[PDB]
Amino acid sequence: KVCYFTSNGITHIDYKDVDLLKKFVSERGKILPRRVTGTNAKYQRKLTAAIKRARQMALLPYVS
Amino acid sequence: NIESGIAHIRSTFNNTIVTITDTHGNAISWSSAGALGFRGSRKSTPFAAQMAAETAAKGSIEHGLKTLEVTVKGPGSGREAAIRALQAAGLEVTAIRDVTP
Amino acid sequence: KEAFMEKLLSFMKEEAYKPLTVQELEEMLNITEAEEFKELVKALVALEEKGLIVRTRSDRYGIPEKMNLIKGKISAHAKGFAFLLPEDTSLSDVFIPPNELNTAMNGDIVMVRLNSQSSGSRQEGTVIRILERAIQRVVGTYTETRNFGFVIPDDKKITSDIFIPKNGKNGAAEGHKVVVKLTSYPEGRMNAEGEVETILGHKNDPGIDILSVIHKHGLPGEFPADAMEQASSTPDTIDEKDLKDRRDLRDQVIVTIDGADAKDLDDAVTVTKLDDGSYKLGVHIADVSHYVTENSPIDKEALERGTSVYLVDRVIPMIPHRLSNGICSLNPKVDRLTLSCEMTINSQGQVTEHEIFQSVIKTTERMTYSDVNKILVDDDEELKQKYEPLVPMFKDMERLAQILRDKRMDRGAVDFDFKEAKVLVDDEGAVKDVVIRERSVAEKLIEEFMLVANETVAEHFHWMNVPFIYRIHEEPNAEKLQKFLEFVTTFGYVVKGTAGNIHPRALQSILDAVRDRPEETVISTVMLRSMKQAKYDPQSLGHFGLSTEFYTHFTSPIRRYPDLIVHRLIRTYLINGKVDEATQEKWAERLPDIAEHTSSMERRAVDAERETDDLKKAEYMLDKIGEEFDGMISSVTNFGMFVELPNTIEGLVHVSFMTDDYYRFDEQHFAMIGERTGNVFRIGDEITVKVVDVNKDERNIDFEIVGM
Amino acid sequence: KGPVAKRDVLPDPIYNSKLVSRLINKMMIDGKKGKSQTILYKSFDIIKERTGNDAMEVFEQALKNIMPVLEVKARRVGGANYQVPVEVRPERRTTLGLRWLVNYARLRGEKTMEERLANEILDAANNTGAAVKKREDTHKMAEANKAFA
RNA sequence: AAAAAAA
RNA sequence: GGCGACUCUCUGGUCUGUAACUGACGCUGAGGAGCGAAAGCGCGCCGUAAACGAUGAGUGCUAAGUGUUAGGGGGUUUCCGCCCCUUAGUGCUGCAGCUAACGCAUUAAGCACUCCGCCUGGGGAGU
Repeated sequence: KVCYFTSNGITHIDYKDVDLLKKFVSERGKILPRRVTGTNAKYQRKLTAAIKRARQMALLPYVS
Repeated sequence: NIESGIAHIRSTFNNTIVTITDTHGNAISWSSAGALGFRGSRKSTPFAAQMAAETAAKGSIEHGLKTLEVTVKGPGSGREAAIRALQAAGLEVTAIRDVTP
Repeated sequence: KEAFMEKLLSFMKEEAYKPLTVQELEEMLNITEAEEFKELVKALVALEEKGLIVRTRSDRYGIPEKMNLIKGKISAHAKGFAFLLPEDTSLSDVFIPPNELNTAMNGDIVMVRLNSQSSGSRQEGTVIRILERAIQRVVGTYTETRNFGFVIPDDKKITSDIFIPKNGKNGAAEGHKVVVKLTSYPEGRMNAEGEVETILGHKNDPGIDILSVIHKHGLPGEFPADAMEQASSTPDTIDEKDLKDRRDLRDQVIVTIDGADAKDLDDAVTVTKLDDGSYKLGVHIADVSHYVTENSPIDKEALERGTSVYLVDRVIPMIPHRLSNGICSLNPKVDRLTLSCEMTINSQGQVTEHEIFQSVIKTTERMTYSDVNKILVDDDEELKQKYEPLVPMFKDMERLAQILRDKRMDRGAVDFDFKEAKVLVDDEGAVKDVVIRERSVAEKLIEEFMLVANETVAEHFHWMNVPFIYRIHEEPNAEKLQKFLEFVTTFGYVVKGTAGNIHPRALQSILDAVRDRPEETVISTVMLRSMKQAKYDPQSLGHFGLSTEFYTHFTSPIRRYPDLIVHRLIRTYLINGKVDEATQEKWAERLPDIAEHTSSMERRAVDAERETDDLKKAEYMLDKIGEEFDGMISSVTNFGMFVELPNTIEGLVHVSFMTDDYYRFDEQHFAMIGERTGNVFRIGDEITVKVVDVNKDERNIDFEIVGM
Repeated sequence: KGPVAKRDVLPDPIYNSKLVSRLINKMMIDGKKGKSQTILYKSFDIIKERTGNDAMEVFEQALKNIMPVLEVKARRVGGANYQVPVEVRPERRTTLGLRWLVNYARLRGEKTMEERLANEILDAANNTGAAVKKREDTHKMAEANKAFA
C-alpha cells in the first residue's frame, strides 16, 4: 500500500491528466479513500482538488 | 419508434415501478409489481421486480428499443433483479446510475 | 385464467416436465401476447395460493407433488440436524430434523417429504424413506463400554457410535484406530452395527492423523504384488531396441523446469526463435505408455488410482516409485523415451505447424522455477554463468510465453490469482513453516507451453474424429451466476452477458476493472462461488476457463491416468495408424467409464490434499494463541465471520465473539450489519484478529474481533 | 433427567416369554398374580385346543395386530392443538398391546375370563375384534391429522 | 468455502 | 463562535530553515473598544449564552513508549524505501511529583516566577 505520487517522484497532480486521476476514482466516480489507494495525506488533498476541477470541466463524471 | 432510452426503476420497500423512456424523458412504456397483480409482501420481492422490469421491457421492444441507460431510485430489493431482467429481456444496459437521496 | 391454469397444470403434470421459470414456461407453452402475459401472472398467484404449483427458491415452478420427492443428497449437520442438496441443485436446502431423519447419514440418498409447516426460513424435509445407502464404511477410535465395544466415528457428523461385537474386535482396544465394514445400520432408536477392518494404530500417534485421513477418504495405498513384480521387471536403462523408430533429440538443448521437490519429471522443453519471428517449441513428455502397457498389472492399478495424490507429508503415486522417479522420470543427463509435440508458433500465438512423434531426449539440465525467474526477471549473472548454454533459450521461452498469454487473454480466458499456499513439513510430519505458492514468470512460462501443447493435441484428435478423452470445463451454473451478476451490480458494473450464455471474456473484463479497488476480493470470491469444476469426458465440450473449444491433458502421464490414456490413443491412432472401426468402437466403449472414474478420483484426491493442508495448518498454529494478526475478511456467513490471514489460513468469528453488537448478514450486499452500535463488516476489508481456538482434530481455527 | 430403567420381569415359566409374564402382571388384580397365572394358562390351553397351533404362535400374532405404530399426542404451542403423530417406542408398543388386550378381554360377553382372554387373543390373531380395531382407530386418527408431526 | 493450471 | 463543491479577486495568521539586520523593541492587562449562538426581536439592535476541552495568559524546568499532521537535517540507498536525529502541532499509554479521591502527568491538574479574572455554607435570589 504505497503512495503512487511520492513513489513516482510526482510533485504536482494535474486536473487535465484524466487517466492518471482515473486510477483514483470508482466506476461510479466516488473518490477512493486513502486507506484503499494508500495515498499520502498531502497528495490525497492535491488529488481531490484535481478530481473536482476535472469533474467541473466534464473530464471525469459525478458520483453514481 | 426509437432505439436508445432510459429505464427509471423505482424499487421502494412497498412496490417496484419500472418506467422506460427515450433520451428526452418521454415515456415509452411502463409496468409495476401492483399492475403485475402482486399484493402486499409480493410487491416488495425481487420476483415482482423482474416481472415489472420485463413487462415494460417487452413493451419497449415492440416500439423497437435495443440499448437502455438505467437509473435507479429507492432502497428496495428489486433493482438487482430488475436490471438483470432488462439484460435477460434482450436490451443491453450501458450506464448504470443510483440516484437515491 | 381457469383455462390457462388448467392448461399450465396439464403441461406441468406431463412426466417429462422439469422445473421452469416464468420466462421458460411461456416458451414451451408458448406465449407472445402482451395481454396474455398480463394473464399469466395472476394465474401464477392463484395456482401457488391454492397449492397446485410450488415456487422453487430459484424462481422455478413445479407442482408440490413434483418437488415432494426431492430425493436430494443428505447434507447432515455435525450437531444432529440436517439440510439437503436435491437432484437438480437449483432447489434449496430442505431441513431434515433429528426426530424425522429416520436412519439417514451425511451423504446418503433419500426421498425426503415436505411439511405443511415451517418454524423458520427453511422448507421442512422428512426422511419418509432412504432411496439409497451411502457411507458403506467409517473410520474411528474403538472404545470399550459396558462390557461391550463401540467405535466412535472419526467425524462428528455421524452423531451415533457403531456397535462392535467381539467377533469384530480384531485388535481394536482403547486407543487403536480402525475402519469399520458396517455389517448393519441404525433402526429407529438402535445404532449401526459393524466390525473392525484395518488396525491403523493407536489414535494418538504422529502419522495416524495422515493415515486416519488416508483411510477416511478411501485414498489408494500400497502397490499389489503383480504391479510391484511388473515394476521390478521394468528396465532401469533404455534398451537399444527401444531406440528404433524414435527421433534422436539427445544432442539438442532440452531441459526440465519444475519445483524444487519434484522427482516425477513429466515434461521437457526446448524453444528456438526462427528468422521469420515465429518460435519453434519442442514439448517432450515421458513415454509412460511404453513401460505401462495396456491391461498390465500397473495399468489396472493406475486406472484404480486414477491420479497421483500429494498429501502434505507424502505422495501416493499413480504408478510405482521405481518407474515414476526412475525410468519414466526425465532425470538430468540420460537417454529418455518420450512422446514429443513439436510446434511452430507465429507472432499472434497461432500454431502454424505441429508434429506428434516418438523420441528420445538427453536432459541437458534439471532447472527450478526459482532459478529460471532469477535468470529472466532479476537478471542474475551468477545463475546465468552456471547455466550459460540455456540462457539464450530462456529469453526465447519468455517471449513465446508472453505471446501465448496475450493470445490466451485476448481469446477471453479467465485468470484469477487466488494465492495458493504450500505447507512446509519435515520428514517426521512436523509443520515448521507455511508460505504462499507464488506463481511468478517461470511457472507462468511452463503453464502456457503445456496449455498450447494440450490445445494442439486436443485440436488434432477433434479433427481426426476418433474416440478421444478431453479435459472439459462447462459453462458456469446459471443460478449461481445470476446471483453473481446481481452482486456485481451493487457496485455499478454491467457485465455484457446473460446467466445462460456468458462469454468468458466478460468475466475477465470484471476482474480487470476491479483490480486495486474495494470491490476486488468481494467480486472475485462471488465469481468463484458461481464457477463449477472441470472434468474429463469423451466429448469435446470445450474449456470455459481457458476459453478454448479443444482441450485435453497430455503433459503429465506419470501422475494422471487420462494423460496415460491420451498417450496410448496417440500411439494407437498416429504411430500405429490404427483408425479402423473396431479399434474406435473398443475405445468408444472404454473411455466413458475411465473418464467418469478418473474425474471422481481427481475430486477425491483434491479433497484429501485440502483436508491434510487444513489439518497441518492447524498443527502449525497450535502455538498462535493470543497472537494478533492483520488479516482480511474473506467470507461473511450468517453464523459468524471468516478471516484469511495473509498466509491463506482462515478462521471463524461467530456473534459469540462479535461481543459488542448483534450483527446481521445482508446477502444482497455480502456483509455483516450491526445495529445496537451501528457497525459495518463487508468482505475484503483489512482487519485485525487474534487466535483463540485452534482445535486441530476437527480442523477449526477461531478468531475474535480485535478490530478493523 | 435420565430414562429410569423398566423393571426386569422374569420369563413366563412354561412359554419362556417375558411378554407372557407381562400379560400376567397386566391381568393381575389386587396383587393376585395367582388368579392371573391360572387364567392365562387356562386361556392358552383354550387357544391350543381350538386352533391346534401353539398359543405362542397365536399370542405373538395377536400382539402384532394390537400393537400400535403411530399415536396421537396433544401439542398446544400458542394455539396449535396439534395431535402430533408420535411413533410408539417398542416397549410402549407391547405396553399398549397388553393393556388393550386385557382391557377389551375383560369387557367381552363371555362368562369366564380364561375364555374372554382366549377369544380376544383368537380375534386379535385373526386381525379382527376390538383390540385390533383400537390400534386401527388411533392410526385412522393419526392418518387424519398426519399433516402436523 | 475452496477457479483454472501445476506439484 | 466557527470554517468543507469549483474558480478567480482581495486579505489575515501560523510553521520550518538560515542568521543578514535591530538590539529587550518584552509579558500580563482593571477600565475601554471590537468580534460574538437557537436567543429575543424589529439587514439593524440586542449580544446574555454546557459562549464549559467543566481547566486564564506568558515563561523556564522535570522519565519514557507509541501514533498522526506540516517542515528540516542525515544515513545508506539510484530517488523511492527503511533507519536515526530534530522543530511545531495533535492523540494514546505511562514515571517522578501532585491529588480528598477520581485522576493529571513535557498539550500538567508537577516544580517555579509575573500579571489578570474569580470564590468564601445552602436557601431566600440572580429576587
